[PDB]
Amino acid sequence: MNQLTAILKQHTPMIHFQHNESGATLRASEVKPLLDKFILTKLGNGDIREGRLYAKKNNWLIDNEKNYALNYKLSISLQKKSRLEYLITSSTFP
RNA sequence: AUUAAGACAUUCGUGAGUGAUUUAUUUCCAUGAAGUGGCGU
Repeated sequence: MNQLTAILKQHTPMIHFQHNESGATLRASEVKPLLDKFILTKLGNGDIREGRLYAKKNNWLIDNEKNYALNYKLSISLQKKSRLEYLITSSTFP
């Protein structure tokens, strides 16, 4: 397999700084670095150094020398562009 | 007066004709617009 497709459900409203665009959704520049660390941690059974050695062994690293990055491409897109906008404050008001 | 005297190795003649500094090469790789509440006990 070359492509992985997943459908995400939202439980809490994300605080997004680029809400102006109608296609504003979860940013992959945030997901990918955390997912890379999560997978390397899981590959090494809770240790990121063993997990990097595992990824280094099976040629899964973009660079074998200095980064945790894994060689995959991540894209997050909206299917239906209808969204709910929330005002989140720490003060009650009518 | 003597196998002697006279006689430009010279005339004409394009280093010229054909020819792509071109072919191959991702300005790309890594990166959280995030962190924290405080006081009125």
